[PDB]
Amino acid sequence: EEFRPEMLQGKKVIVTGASKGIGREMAYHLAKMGAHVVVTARSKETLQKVVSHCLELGAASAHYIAGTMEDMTFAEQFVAQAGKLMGGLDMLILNHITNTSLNLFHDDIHHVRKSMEVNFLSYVVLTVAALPMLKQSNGSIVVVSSLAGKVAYPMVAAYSASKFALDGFFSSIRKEYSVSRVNVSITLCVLGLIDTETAMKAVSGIVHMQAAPKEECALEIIKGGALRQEEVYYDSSLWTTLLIRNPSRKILEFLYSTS
Amino acid sequence: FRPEMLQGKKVIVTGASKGIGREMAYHLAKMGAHVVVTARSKETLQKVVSHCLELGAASAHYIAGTMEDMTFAEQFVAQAGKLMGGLDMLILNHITNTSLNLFHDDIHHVRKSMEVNFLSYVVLTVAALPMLKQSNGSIVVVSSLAGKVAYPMVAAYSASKFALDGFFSSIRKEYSVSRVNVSITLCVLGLIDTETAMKAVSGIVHMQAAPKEECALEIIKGGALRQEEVYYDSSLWTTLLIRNPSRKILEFLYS
Ligand SMILES: NC(=O)C1=CN([C@@H]2O[C@H](COP(=O)(O)OP(=O)(O)OC[C@H]3O[C@@H](n4cnc5c(N)ncnc54)[C@H](OP(=O)(O)O)[C@@H]3O)[C@@H](O)[C@H]2O)C=CC1
Ligand SMILES: NC(=O)C1=CN([C@@H]2O[C@H](COP(=O)(O)OP(=O)(O)OC[C@H]3O[C@@H](n4cnc5c(N)ncnc54)[C@H](OP(=O)(O)O)[C@@H]3O)[C@@H](O)[C@H]2O)C=CC1
Ligand SMILES: C[C@H](NC1=NC(=O)[C@](C)(C(C)(C)O)S1)c1ccc(F)cc1
Ligand SMILES: C[C@H](NC1=NC(=O)[C@](C)(C(C)(C)O)S1)c1ccc(F)cc1
Repeated sequence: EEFRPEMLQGKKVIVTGASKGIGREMAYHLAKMGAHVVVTARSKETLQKVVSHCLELGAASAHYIAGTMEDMTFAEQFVAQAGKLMGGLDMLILNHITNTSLNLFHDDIHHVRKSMEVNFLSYVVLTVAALPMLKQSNGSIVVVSSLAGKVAYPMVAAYSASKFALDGFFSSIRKEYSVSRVNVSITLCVLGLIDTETAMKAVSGIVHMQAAPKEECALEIIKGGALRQEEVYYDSSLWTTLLIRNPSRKILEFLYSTS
Repeated sequence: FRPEMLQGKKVIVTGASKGIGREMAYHLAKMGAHVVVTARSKETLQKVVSHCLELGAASAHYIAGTMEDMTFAEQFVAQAGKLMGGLDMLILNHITNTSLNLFHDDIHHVRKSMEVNFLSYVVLTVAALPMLKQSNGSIVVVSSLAGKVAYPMVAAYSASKFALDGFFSSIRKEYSVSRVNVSITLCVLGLIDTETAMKAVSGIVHMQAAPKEECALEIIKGGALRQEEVYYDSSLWTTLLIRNPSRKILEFLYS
């Protein structure tokens, strides 16, 4: 069962937070791979500029729908109109995130909430919406996450708390769907340090560490989402890909799959 | 662990009207400590307070109010503190009422789980810290299996629980570096006795439940012993598997 770029040729894929960084990269790969793609963010021409670039690369469609993921209702009707546009949904790629920097937690609950709303809560809203379509297409879901979403790490509390939330939620939903005969794929991506303009500015000269390529990360998340893989791991450290895997949990879950 | 640690200690106990929250209250009382329990049901908070104000507690008060309200939680530590002239232990243990069900479109419960179960815990903490730094006190977040492993029918519940982990486990690290001598103990509990759970897993889940009594105590001990985490559950398999070695190792690698 090998991945084929040709696999994503007629698929109507949505990609959130595709204005820049990873998001944008996934947008291009999927574009060049000739497929209907809808990018969303909060940037007039920043999007207007990637849509153009997509069509050129060899898309098959390309639009955009600006709106902050803070307004749950935007995500509400976003999926709506993004669907009343491609005609159904074949693979949602939630990936957007409220911008965050490195800081020790003090009293910024507003920012704790923002994250826990944008980074997580909106991902549910987007899913609920896209589900019907997805169920009907046997779509795949891809929730981009971080190492911080698997391991405790200082200076990124509110951030990590949200990515952890996505695991606790999507992995559980995955299980319900499993037994609920629903044939909708659900991929979770734990990413290591990626060379985005965002990270390489929010951590450069601060939280010491080396990053991995951007585009190589985007397509990887893709082969993973497409192959209906459970989770995808992508980090430039061998020994990390080695440890980040927790089989104790896999077993405990299995053992508990009979109760 | 010696009970001569809790005696005369100022301890808060959210979710203390019934269930594990309540029992913890009694122990803190029999152990002659100062307690301020909360929840929503005034009537119930009355009954435990006196019961506590007779089990040996050096002081026992209650303050009803919904943790869905953020300024309430915020105003809760201030009064709870003045009531006992300072704070020693903060025990977040309250959860928004739920049940077993696949997920569908009730984001209201999804949004509320992360409000009551998670967001309020940060509120309670940020406002209780000063007094906690004021006595090298502790914090005790109560989680559960679903908070370490993914389980169906509790997606919402689990999401909030994983949040607590990512957050506090992340905060604790920031702490040991910030010269913040306040401990943070995450409790990972299996199935517990309490009716407000037992009555929800009626014929749907199979596992011999552990007793509130013991579970309640164990948690307190762990917090008193400043233990990063308390693993309590009847089943033997869990206590072993539930622990995460790779995460421990993967983490020790940054520090
Ligand atoms: N970069 C890294 O090192 C790592 C990244 N990750 C994961 O990668 C994914 C994306 O990160 P990355 O692409 O590098 O980061 P970027 O900051 O470069 O991209 C953020 C994207 O989010 C969009 N966005 C921000 N706020 C909102 C909002 N309110 N509504 C809609 N869109 C919004 C942005 O557009 P705009 O703000 O203009 O609306 C933009 O296109 C996340 O899921 C993240 O957790 C994980 C580990 C490491
Ligand atoms: N019993 C079990 O098997 C398990 C329980 N746990 C953990 O133990 C803890 C609680 O124990 P549990 O046995 O479930 O206790 P209960 O189910 O009996 O309920 C605990 C409390 O929640 C309170 N509560 C509900 N809504 C609110 C609110 N908005 N604000 C304040 N309090 C509220 C209730 O009082 P009121 O409604 O009057 O406010 C009551 O005191 C939770 O953190 C749970 O996550 C973990 C694993 C298993
Ligand atoms: C978006 C990016 N996500 C990351 N998540 C992680 O686990 C990495 C690899 C770390 C380095 C934090 O270990 S970086 C991020 C960058 C800065 C910030 F303040 C919060 C988050
Ligand atoms: C609050 C209580 N916590 C539990 N936490 C878990 O992980 C247990 C042990 C499992 C699910 C695995 O049996 S039960 C709970 C009670 C009712 C409900 F509908 C969902 C959760």
